[PDB]
Amino acid sequence: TTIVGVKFNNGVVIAADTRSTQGPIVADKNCAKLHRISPKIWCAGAGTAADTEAVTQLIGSNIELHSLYTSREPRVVSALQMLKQHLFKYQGHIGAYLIVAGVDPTGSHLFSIHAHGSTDVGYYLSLGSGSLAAMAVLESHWKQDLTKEEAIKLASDAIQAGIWNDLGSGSNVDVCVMEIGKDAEYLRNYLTPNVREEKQKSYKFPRGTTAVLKESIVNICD
Amino acid sequence: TTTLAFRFQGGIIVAVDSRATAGNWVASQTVKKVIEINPFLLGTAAGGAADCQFWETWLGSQCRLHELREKERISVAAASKILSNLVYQYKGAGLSMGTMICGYTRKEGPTIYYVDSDGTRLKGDIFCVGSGQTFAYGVLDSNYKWDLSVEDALYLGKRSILAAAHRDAYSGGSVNLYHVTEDGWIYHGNHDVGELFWKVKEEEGSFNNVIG
Amino acid sequence: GYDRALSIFSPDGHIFQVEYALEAVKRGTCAVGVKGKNCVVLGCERRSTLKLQDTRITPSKVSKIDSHVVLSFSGLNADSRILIEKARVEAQSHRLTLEDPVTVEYLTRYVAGVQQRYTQSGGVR
Amino acid sequence: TQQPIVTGTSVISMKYDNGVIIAADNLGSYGSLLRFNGVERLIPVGDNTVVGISGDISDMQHIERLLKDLVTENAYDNPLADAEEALEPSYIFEYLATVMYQRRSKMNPLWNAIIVAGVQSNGDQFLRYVNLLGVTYSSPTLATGFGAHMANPLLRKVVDRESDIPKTTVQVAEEAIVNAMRVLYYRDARSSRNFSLAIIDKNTGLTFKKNLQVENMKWDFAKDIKGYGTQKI
Amino acid sequence: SDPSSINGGIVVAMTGKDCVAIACDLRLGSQSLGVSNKFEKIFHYGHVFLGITGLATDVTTLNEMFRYKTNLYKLKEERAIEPETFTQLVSSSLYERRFGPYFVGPVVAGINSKSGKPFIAGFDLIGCIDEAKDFIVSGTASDQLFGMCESLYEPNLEPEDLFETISQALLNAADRDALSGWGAVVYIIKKDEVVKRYLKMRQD
Amino acid sequence: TSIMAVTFKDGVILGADSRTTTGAYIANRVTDKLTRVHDKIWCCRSGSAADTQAIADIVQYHLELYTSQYGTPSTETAASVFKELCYENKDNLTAGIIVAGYDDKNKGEVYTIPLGGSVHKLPYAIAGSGSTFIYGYCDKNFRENMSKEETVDFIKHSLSQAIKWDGSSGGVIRMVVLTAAGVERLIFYPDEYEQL
Amino acid sequence: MDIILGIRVQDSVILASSKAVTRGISVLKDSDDKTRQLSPHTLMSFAGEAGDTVQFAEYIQANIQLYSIREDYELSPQAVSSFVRQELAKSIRSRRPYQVNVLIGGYDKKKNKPELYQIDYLGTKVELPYGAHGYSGFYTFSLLDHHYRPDMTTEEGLDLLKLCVQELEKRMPMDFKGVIVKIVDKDGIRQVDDF
Amino acid sequence: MDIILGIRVQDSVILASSKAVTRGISVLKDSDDKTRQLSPHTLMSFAGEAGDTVQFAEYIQANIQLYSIREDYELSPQAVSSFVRQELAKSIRSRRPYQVNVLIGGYDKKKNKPELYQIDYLGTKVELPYGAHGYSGFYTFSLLDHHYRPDMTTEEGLDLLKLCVQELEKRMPMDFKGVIVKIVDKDGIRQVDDF
Amino acid sequence: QFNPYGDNGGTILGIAGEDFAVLAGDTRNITDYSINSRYEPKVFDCGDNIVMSANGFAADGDALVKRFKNSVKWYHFDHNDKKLSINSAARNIQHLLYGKRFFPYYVHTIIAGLDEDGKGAVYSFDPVGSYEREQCRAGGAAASLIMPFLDNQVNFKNQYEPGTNGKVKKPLKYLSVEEVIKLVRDSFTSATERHIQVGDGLEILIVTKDGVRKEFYELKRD
Ligand SMILES: *[C@@](C)(CO)[C@](*)(O)[C@H](CC(C)C)NC(=O)[C@H](Cc1ccccc1)NC(=O)[C@H](CC(C)C)NC(=O)[C@H](CCc1ccccc1)NC(=O)CN1CCOCC1
Ligand SMILES: *[C@@](C)(CO)[C@](*)(O)[C@H](CC(C)C)NC(=O)[C@H](Cc1ccccc1)NC(=O)[C@H](CC(C)C)NC(=O)[C@H](CCc1ccccc1)NC(=O)CN1CCOCC1
Ligand SMILES: *[C@@](C)(CO)[C@](*)(O)[C@H](CC(C)C)NC(=O)[C@H](Cc1ccccc1)NC(=O)[C@H](CC(C)C)NC(=O)[C@H](CCc1ccccc1)NC(=O)CN1CCOCC1
Ligand SMILES: [Cl-]
Ligand SMILES: [Mg+2]
Ligand SMILES: [Mg+2]
Ligand SMILES: [Mg+2]
Repeated sequence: TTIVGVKFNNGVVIAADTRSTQGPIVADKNCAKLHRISPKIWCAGAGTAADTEAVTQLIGSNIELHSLYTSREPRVVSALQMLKQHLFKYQGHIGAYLIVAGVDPTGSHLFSIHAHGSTDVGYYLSLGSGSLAAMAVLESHWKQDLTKEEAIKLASDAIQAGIWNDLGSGSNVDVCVMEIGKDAEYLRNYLTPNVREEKQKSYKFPRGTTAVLKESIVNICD
Repeated sequence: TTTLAFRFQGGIIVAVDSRATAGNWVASQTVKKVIEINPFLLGTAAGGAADCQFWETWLGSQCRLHELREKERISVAAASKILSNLVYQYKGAGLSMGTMICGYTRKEGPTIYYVDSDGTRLKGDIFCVGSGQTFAYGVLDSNYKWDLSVEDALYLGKRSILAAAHRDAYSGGSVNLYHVTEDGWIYHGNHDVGELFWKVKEEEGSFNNVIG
Repeated sequence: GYDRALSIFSPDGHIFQVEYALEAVKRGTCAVGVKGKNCVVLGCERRSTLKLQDTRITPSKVSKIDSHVVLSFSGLNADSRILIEKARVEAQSHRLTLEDPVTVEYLTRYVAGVQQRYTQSGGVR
Repeated sequence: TQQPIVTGTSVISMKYDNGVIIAADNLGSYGSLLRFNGVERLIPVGDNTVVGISGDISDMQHIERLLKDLVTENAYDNPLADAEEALEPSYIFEYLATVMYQRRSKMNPLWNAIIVAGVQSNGDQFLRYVNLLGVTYSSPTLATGFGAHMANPLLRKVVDRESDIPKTTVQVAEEAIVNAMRVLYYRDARSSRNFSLAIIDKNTGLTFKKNLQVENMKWDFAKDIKGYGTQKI
Repeated sequence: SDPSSINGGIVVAMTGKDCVAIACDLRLGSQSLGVSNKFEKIFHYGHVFLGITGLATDVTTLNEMFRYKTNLYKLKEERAIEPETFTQLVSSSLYERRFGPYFVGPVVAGINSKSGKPFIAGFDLIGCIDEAKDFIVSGTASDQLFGMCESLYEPNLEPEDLFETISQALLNAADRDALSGWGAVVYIIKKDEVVKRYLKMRQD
Repeated sequence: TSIMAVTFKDGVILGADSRTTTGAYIANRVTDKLTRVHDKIWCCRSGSAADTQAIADIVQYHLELYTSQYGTPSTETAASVFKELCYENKDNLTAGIIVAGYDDKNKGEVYTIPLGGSVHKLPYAIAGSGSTFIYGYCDKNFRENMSKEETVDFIKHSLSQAIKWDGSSGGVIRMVVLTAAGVERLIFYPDEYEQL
Repeated sequence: MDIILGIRVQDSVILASSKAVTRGISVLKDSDDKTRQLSPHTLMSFAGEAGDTVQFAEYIQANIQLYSIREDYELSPQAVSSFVRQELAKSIRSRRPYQVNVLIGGYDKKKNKPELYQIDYLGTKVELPYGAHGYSGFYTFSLLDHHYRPDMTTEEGLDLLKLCVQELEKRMPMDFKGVIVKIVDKDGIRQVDDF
Repeated sequence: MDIILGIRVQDSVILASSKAVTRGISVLKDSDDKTRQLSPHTLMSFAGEAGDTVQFAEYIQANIQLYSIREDYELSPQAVSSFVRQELAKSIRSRRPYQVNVLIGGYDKKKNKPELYQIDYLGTKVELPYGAHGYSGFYTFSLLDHHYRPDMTTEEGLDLLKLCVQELEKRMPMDFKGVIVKIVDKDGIRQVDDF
Repeated sequence: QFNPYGDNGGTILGIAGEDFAVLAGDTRNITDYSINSRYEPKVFDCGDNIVMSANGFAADGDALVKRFKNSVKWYHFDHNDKKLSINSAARNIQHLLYGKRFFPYYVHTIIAGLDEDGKGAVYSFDPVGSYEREQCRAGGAAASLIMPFLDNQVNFKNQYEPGTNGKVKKPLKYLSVEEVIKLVRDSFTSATERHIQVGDGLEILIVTKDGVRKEFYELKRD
């Protein structure tokens, strides 16, 4: 994976590639690594795929119940605290590496969480196998007082660096923009620079090519 | 691999499969596991593909040099012992070879020698070698008689490989048949298991475990 | 190691050391071989200037190389032992690898090959 | 079988329209200890080749001696030693590549990653990599260690394929290299601020720059970062 | 002693025009020894089809488990479970055993009875969902199946054409794997009819 | 890490670098290793980031609950809670923590807690991988009852050398001043401290 | 424990189980019956780790006999095999698993059909026309592939079984001291005394 | 390779050697002769690592036959055993030792006495009235301690040997496919064809 | 401890026609998750109408190709400029490979050309020298993906004649150079999609009686 997070004027943006690997094999060419914890708190996940999904849903569930209990919109630090304490308890065995971001009544926020339960604060962050390719771009082009459109460009450029240069990352670029006072916009497949070219030949077989031994109608009804 | 060769009234039958594996990866279905050393000598190949192929090719060169020097075809015993003495020099180095040197000479008659990479050399009437040797033995032993006809012996050899090709996951592809007589070896064709299995199942009425 | 080429060609195309080795054979006691229809017989001369000999223990002129092959000779007695020994070893080595005793032609060919090797090897006569 | 003791980190390089640029910092690390600070890891061979070496420094110094000796040996009985029969980058590389692979094959490797940058006699750019395993490859941009992970991505944005080489000037190319060196100083724990840079041009020849420093760094934003999550002071 | 490759086997699922196909081999072995040539790896709960590769004892255990859970679902909900919902149930159940997992590679396939949309999905052994428009693969010849499906597949295939594509994908992949084959079954699934075909393949 | 805490005339100053590493990669170059467990009780964190955070969070919780019942805790009390966690979970922790705080009665105090979980009250303390290189320097240059400006220079020069030699240390030099006046944060950038 | 075979024919299930009990370099017993009657028309043979085998077999037997008394009814071979599989499926993820492989031969009185189930220690169940555990299969399966027919009589099944035992006695390394053969049919379970 | 026995009686030495050659789960041969004639009145049986056994046996045989031709004289069993021991004693400290255990049964024509020597792969020689290699000894030694007498005839020795083979066939785990028995006496070496 | 081997990834493919033969291979060179070169050729013209590729550990691959090229040179010197036949080349390569039986060249070797009857020939080698002539062979990282597709499309495996009740097989026939290149390109695009070590570029070398031609095609760079 390659995942990034970038702060800007009036909020925060996160992004991710869409490759899912199984050893050297690409299992999913267009998986979604951006997760919704609450309406305006989103999470980019790298590492063990089942773990990032499971841990984000569990904390997202508890955040919803907490939001209903307290009659308040949930805060990023609550998700951050609940995630890190969960991950720390499991001593790194739950392999979730997360970039947690969002807006809440306190303001806009950007954090990262590692599998062992350590958290970091920053204006720009990157995790995953292609984090070094992404961080190289972020270190080269990031500045203070980014606009919305500049942060999206920087974020997607950092993901692209991972896509092209890291074998662990590829396919498309997902983006989620969380601006203060506005609804969070989830931009699924924001860029699709890896479209499969037309095949040279159709491999549609003549009907009857496959040898059959038996046929039977299957009963699905009661 | 599965390879066999047995001695009988009408000479020697030799049968082998043609599969080659690298773990669970089926690398080839068309490997020649019988080496034609000369018009009267055959060698079978099981174990490491390179080890067998390289050293049995080498054996053929040593047998050629024998008949140049001695003006006489090498004995099956002497040929098998060249190979066994060779692999014994490499004992412990990790060679993996399960071979059978089959042939006819005037002084010996039809003869089969089992030779393997840990130095074992055995004369015998029946041998099965390879990962599916036990499956071949099961069919071969239960149907073997010395008084088999050339036609029945050829079939039993073929059927024994087929049995192993079916059950053993690391055997298959096709069956290569050979018949060795006083006049030399005779090739009896390549038989793909893809067609041979169903042909045998129907005609013989066997393989009732499989969905027909 | 002693390297000198002792056996060499002369202007007239002769290897004198090989030819002088034949003179040593000509000096040696006579030996004869006659083969019949179903047998071979090896006859050997023993010079009678040596009385007070012990014939029990004195090296016999005819030597068994294997149970089926024999070797007699004429010439230097000490030299013959070296050939006989080499031949006997090769006889056992053949049985070990070929699983069959040597033919008389093969054993001869080996012995003859040893003799030849000493005609173009350095340091040896 | 070895283990590297005193080590040198990333060597980065790229092609541009008229030649090649190569750079490497001046550090000799002893594990986590930043032991030696005056180490030159770019070694020129003649006036047309520069060999950049990372990894074990004792082995680097051995390679220096071999290259030094190669120049001497080439001069022997060679009236055209400073002309047609001068040492080419391709000759120097193939020699090293032969040695590196022979040493790995004897299970006693020179624990290094090497990049031979230069310009051939016909004006063509030469840039090729070789390492302790004897593995060789060429590319418009080449880098070792952390450079491979962080520099290459940045340098490939300038020269992504062959056709981008004529379009890249020495000004643009050097700027990218100097930027990459800064990024490596931010992020590589065994890097130093001081570095050397070499340009081999087909027109202006060999330019060897010493005692360069990473500058125009962004650190100001650090003051705003407090705690690791909740903390507000 | 690698649980996922003791028994062997494969499953593949594809989508077509208003239809889905799911197929599997019939082999069950103990490493090199072939034991059974009748071991089907595809099950169904109502109109939702589940294929499972991997350790055979877990394949059986999970089938029995999902039959259990879907039966209770139906009694309480008073309707058949849908593929999207079942996929979530499989994921939940597998991740529940996160640190002592079932050694399996399940594959969901079916058509949503409300929307009529063809649906397929795959999972790893700890329940990570792998959703796909085109195809899902699983088993000891997954690499082979990935190669076959990626080249042979095209979108919007008719049920009769889709049958040929998925069958050829399975057959040729199985023939390059020692632990897969020994027969094969293909399910063609339309909105309100399901056809099951047994394929003739080489028996080695 | 390179961390230190130094007592002086008006109170105590904590100091730290800003480098977090995974092997030789710098995961964070602007880390804040100086963390608040109470108004005027802070700590320097070295070792595992996860462990030291988890510990500091628990200590902050304990001292907040202490304050609700018994009022402001002593710096010694804070160090005791750190010790209790580090000692009792020594098998599962990699944390080198320096506790520093300002009382009005006790003035500036520094307690260092190494891996084992032992407590050591000292005039000043150094810790973290890069501390090894400045034992010689700090011993020769430390004086009791220094001024604020002298103590800042002592920490700055010390961590500058630690950073210079230790690859595992770098970035900015953060400092936190604890006196009767209040809490002051200080930062010092490479361009300044490197050429000292 | 080593050789256990099973052959389902037209009207019966035949189980053959080796008599040897070796431990070390000593054959301690040569007349061991490696089977338990679970119910009047259900028989289970077993092979595996010492102690585990009998302990498991008797535990299953006790449970099936308890069911029979409670319901005054005999469980079907299919039902018994499913119960056994589940017990082994639990076992494999226990602190100390039962290392026992079993064959369950039974005659279903409701269907009037013989049934043979092969279950390994992992809980891997398969219904088969013929089955084996351990190294036996490597010889017998290929042999039965050839000679077995589905419509065979019990007498034909015994001859087919003799053919297996002969092959094993010829090619197996260890002396397993022959086999105890038992037949399961509509009339229940009986032992062949002369084999 | 597994079972090799030897019994010295009044006027002869009797060697019994198992016929089985096993490898993996397959008995490859059941008529193997694990012995070589070193000289007309000296016989050596052998057992151990595959390949090593025959290679070593034939190497010794070649050397003894070479000696016989050279001197036109048969070496004594004592002399042959000492030669064999030295070869094994060298071997054990080689790069790759011969892992071969041997029994040397011979009839000394000068003494008119039978002689049995037991030599292991380390080069450990002992002259014995009865001997065995491998696990065989664990049964046969105690049996022979009881039943053996020094003045027994060849026929009594064969009955005593039958008693050993029976015990081994009863209690040994592996099927060794019977034995080839050979007798060494004043008249040389001969094989018992019906055992 | 020093490990003398490495994995440089990539994949190769050889197909034989009636009067021609192709040997294709991607141009990507990798170590772990990093790209070393997007264009590093590993299919070489070795003279005498023999093309060769030794995919796997590049250092061993280059060494082998270098040595075989040299073997061809000395074959000319020692045998009066005689043309090295493809069958003779294969046997020679077996001895090169087996020569290092106890410290192998970690490569899958494939050579292609024309046999002495003018017909297309492809030979494939394991790392220690076992070889076999075939109509078809894929080697390297994505060999497991490509090879079964080739069985189906080149050798018409599992394909029967429609309406013949799976009794008559699809008849074998030679493919045109145009049809073969279509299969090569589709094989490599498919392999690029699902294998991370395959991409960047595709270089095909075609061998006819006229000589050795080259064709290059772009592949996805993620
Ligand atoms: C980049 C793309 C680098 O991987 C990202 O970091 C992504 C994160 C996204 C998907 C959220 N990472 C992966 O895709 C991740 C890489 C990985 C692999 C293995 C361990 C850790 C990380 N891949 C996965 O998580 C896949 C997702 C599947 C393809 C849907 N899962 C697997 O590879 C599982 C790993 C399961 C696991 C078990 C125990 C501890 C850790 C992980 N592996 C298998 O399924 C392989 N095998 C199949 C046969 O059954 C036995 C297991
Ligand atoms: C039956 C079919 C199976 O046992 C037979 O026994 C056959 C004998 C025939 C081929 C003569 N045996 C094999 O097929 C044999 C099994 C085997 C493999 C390895 C060691 C011992 C036995 N297979 C081979 O020899 C394969 C044949 C190739 C794939 C055509 N070769 C390899 O596996 C090679 C060489 C192995 C090797 C031996 C000694 C030293 C070094 C290497 N290995 C690879 O190709 C490695 N790997 C394959 C997967 O792709 C990545 C590279
Ligand atoms: C200096 C740098 C060293 O003393 C300081 O002490 C700082 C203290 C600050 C950050 C509070 N220490 C670190 O930066 C610390 C060094 C360290 C590493 C490992 C064990 C103990 C201490 N670094 C970390 O804790 C990082 C922080 C991450 C990058 C946010 N974590 C890792 O390096 C993890 C930790 C795993 C771990 C091991 C043992 C005990 C606890 C946690 N390590 C990895 O992920 C290993 N990694 C796997 C992939 O390949 C590269 C190595
Ligand atoms: Cl931290
Ligand atoms: Mg098979
Ligand atoms: Mg530093
Ligand atoms: Mg790719």
